[PDB]
Amino acid sequence: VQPHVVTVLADTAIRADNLDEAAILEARKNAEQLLANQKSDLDSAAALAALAETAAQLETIRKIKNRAQ
Amino acid sequence: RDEKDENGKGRDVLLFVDNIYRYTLAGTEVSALLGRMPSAVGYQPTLAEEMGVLQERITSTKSGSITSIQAVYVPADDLTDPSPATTFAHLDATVVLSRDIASSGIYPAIDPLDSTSR
Repeated sequence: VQPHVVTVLADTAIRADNLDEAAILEARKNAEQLLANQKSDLDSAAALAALAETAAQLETIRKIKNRAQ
Repeated sequence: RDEKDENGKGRDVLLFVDNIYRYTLAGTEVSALLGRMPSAVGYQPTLAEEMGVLQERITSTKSGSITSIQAVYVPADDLTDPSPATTFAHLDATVVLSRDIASSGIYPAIDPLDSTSR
């Protein structure tokens, strides 16, 4: 603090409506954990299954292009 | 092959045939005018019999031996076509060439996943 400028630095800071903030920060923790879990699920489902399923079977058709039966 | 000499043994023979497929093609060209009915994709009904009649003569017996090399044409790059498919069973070693290897600048364009030998 000094007469022209005032600045206070804090490692962890939030509006202290109560003497504790764990009950408020737990909501953010739940949101972050849920977003991470859903993002992992979405990435896995969108990529791993789908791309492998598309790449599963393509050569049995390419090998028979010139067939006349 | 079956030639002997007085106090002289036999001789080994090498035989080279170029495009044995033209024999069956010429057989095809006259099948309809002889009065037959076509089969498969426009082929004559006696393809296998007249291939085997010729193929069973190119062989080595107790009296003399023959080593032969033949070139087989594959129409329209289709290994499933009846003529090469029928021909496949008359040989001991089969070498298969592929256009995909040839178009990449690799010579000789021999396919290593389709060439077998007894």
